[PDB]
Amino acid sequence: NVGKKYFMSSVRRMPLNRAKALCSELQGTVATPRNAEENRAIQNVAKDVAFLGITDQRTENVFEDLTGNRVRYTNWNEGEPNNVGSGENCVVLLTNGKWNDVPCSDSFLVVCEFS
Amino acid sequence: KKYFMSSVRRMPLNRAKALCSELQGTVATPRNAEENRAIQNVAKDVAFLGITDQRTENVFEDLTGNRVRYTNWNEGEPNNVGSGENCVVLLTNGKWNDVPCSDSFLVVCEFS
Ligand SMILES: OC[C@H]1O[C@H](O)[C@@H](O)[C@@H](O)[C@@H]1O
Ligand SMILES: OC[C@H]1O[C@H](O)[C@@H](O)[C@@H](O)[C@@H]1O
Ligand SMILES: [Ca+2]
Ligand SMILES: [Ca+2]
Ligand SMILES: [Ca+2]
Ligand SMILES: [Ca+2]
Ligand SMILES: [Cl-]
Repeated sequence: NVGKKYFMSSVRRMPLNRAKALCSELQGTVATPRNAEENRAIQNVAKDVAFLGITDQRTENVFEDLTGNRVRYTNWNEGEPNNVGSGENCVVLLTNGKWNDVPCSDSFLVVCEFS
Repeated sequence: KKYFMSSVRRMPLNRAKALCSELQGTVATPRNAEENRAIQNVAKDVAFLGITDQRTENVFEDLTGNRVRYTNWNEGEPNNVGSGENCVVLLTNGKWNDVPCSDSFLVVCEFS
C-alpha cells in the first residue's frame, strides 16, 4: 500500500486481456505506478515480471493508463520502449523495477491496484 | 489492517475461493461487528463469507479450518435447509444466512 492505493499480485501468469478482467472483477485496475514510490511498492508485491496498466495500443509510442490517461512518470529499462518484432504495446515491470514494453498477447503475472 | 473488495459477478464458493486466492487473499471472514459493517459497505448484494460448517454440521469454521467466534446470524439461521446448507452469505441487512455452497453469490475478498 502507498497512500490510498493497495497493490496485490497474482500467483499465475496470463495475457493482459485476462489480467484486466481479473483486476476489474474486484473493481480495481492493473497497477499503474505514478511515481517512484508506487513503482517500488508494485515491485515488492510482484515476485516476478508483471504487467502494469499502461499501453500504447491506441497510438504507437504514446503510453496511457487503462482509462485513457497519458502517463507522466515512467521508468523504462535502458533501450526501452523498443516495440520490437511485430510490435509490443503492453508494459511489464521487470524484477529490478524498470519497465519493458512487451506483446499484450504474452503472459506475465499481474499486479492489481485498488483505491 | 484488513482491506475488503467485492466481486462484480456471482459464483459458487469454490470459485469464490479461487478468485480471492488468485490475488493472495481469502474470502472475507468478519471477526467482529466493525469488520461485518466494513464488508456491508462494499457488498451491494448478498455475498459469500469465508465460513462453512462442511467439516461438522453446525460447527462453523473459516476457510483455514479455524472455528469462528463472532457470528451475526439472521433470525432463524442457521437452519441447514433441505439437502443441506454448509456455506454462509452476508445478507443485505448485514445478518448472515447459511446457504448451499453450490449456489452462486457475489464474493467479498479480504486482504491484509
Ligand atoms: O533486449 C530486450 C528485448 O528482449 C526481448 O526481445 C523482449 O523482451 C523485448 O521486449 C525486449 O525489449
Ligand atoms: O426462509 C429462509 C430460508 O429461505 C431459503 O429457503 C434459503 O435462502 C434458506 O437458506 C433460508 O434459511
Ligand atoms: Ca508499441
Ligand atoms: Ca521491449
Ligand atoms: Ca450446515
Ligand atoms: Ca439458511
Ligand atoms: Cl502488443
